[PDB]
Amino acid sequence: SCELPSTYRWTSTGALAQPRSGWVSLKDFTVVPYNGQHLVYATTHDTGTRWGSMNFEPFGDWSQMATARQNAMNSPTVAPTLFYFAPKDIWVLAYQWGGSAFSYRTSHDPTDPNGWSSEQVLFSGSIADSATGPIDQTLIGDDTHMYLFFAGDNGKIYRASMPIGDFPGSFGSTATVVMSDTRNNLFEAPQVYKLQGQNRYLMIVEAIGAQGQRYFRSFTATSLDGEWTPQATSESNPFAGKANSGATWTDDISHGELIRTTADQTMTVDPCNLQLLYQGRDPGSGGTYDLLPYRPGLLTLQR
Ligand SMILES: O[C@@H]1[C@@H](O)[C@H](O[C@@H]2CO[C@@H](O[C@@H]3CO[C@@H](O[C@@H]4CO[C@@H](O)[C@H](O)[C@H]4O)[C@H](O)[C@H]3O)[C@H](O)[C@H]2O)OC[C@H]1O
Ligand SMILES: [Ca+2]
Ligand SMILES: [K+]
Repeated sequence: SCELPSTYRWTSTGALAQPRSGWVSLKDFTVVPYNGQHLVYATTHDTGTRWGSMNFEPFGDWSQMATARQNAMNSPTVAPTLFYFAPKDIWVLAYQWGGSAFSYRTSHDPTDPNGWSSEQVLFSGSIADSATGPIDQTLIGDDTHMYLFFAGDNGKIYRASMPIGDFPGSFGSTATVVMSDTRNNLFEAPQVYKLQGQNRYLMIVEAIGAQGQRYFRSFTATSLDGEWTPQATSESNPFAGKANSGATWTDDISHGELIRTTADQTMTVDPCNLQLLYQGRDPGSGGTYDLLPYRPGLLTLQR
């Protein structure tokens, strides 16, 4: 195995796909391996006010993301988390802005954008001092428990848990704060992973830098119910950001996901081959947040 570096150095692609006509952005990627291909769901925004979601047809290599058919979902699953819940042999798509704080649906065929079950409650809690409410869930399981982590655009990261045999189901209405900082330092888009070959878990969180540029900070833990330790936690020393991305097509390195070695709920990633599918936007872009022209990019860690 390969230890996480204390200084990350990446190289980047440019934008890997453009939104199909009618959408201004592709955002908040979730991605699994599927039958030897990449299966990606994403948030969309249209040219008016509508948040939506989509998947890409499975594609074999990252050059094929640009040509993969983009399939709209009839019922949106904004800021989605996709995984295979192996203990009950069912796929799960979790998301926000349905009927409760967080929702999920299930399927046996995650390539079908419109093949998901009816909406179920994932979380029904509220949080304090948040303009948005709970946002950007991520889920991960260990041997005995499933965990829900989320943010609130408020400087806090929250955790709920349930015995793994009780999942899929609702985590209830309460959560535990596991980290807090100034609003901009722990802002949104948390993602939690288990590192292959190591007794260690990795959390990355999106932050807002001094001039508004998005970047990620990282933290580690040795158990998912334990405490989190800063691993790379500033704009000049980030997990991934303009300081170290190798990207100039974007300054932002924002809401996305690490490439995983498995689709299942363990969220396992290979520390020897870390890659981040992120959302970025042209540095000249501006105006109202919801219309910003985000697109996917991929970072590959140098070792
Ligand atoms: O009922 C649902 C609505 O609540 C939901 O509203 C969206 C809620 O999320 C909003 O996106 C948040 C908003 O702002 C971004 O952060 C700002 C970035 O610029 C900074 O200068 C500023 O300080 C920050 O606050 C944050 O990144 C983003 O996640 C979105 O604007 C609302 O449209 O819409 C769906 C309904 O079903
Ligand atoms: Ca996410
Ligand atoms: K967002």
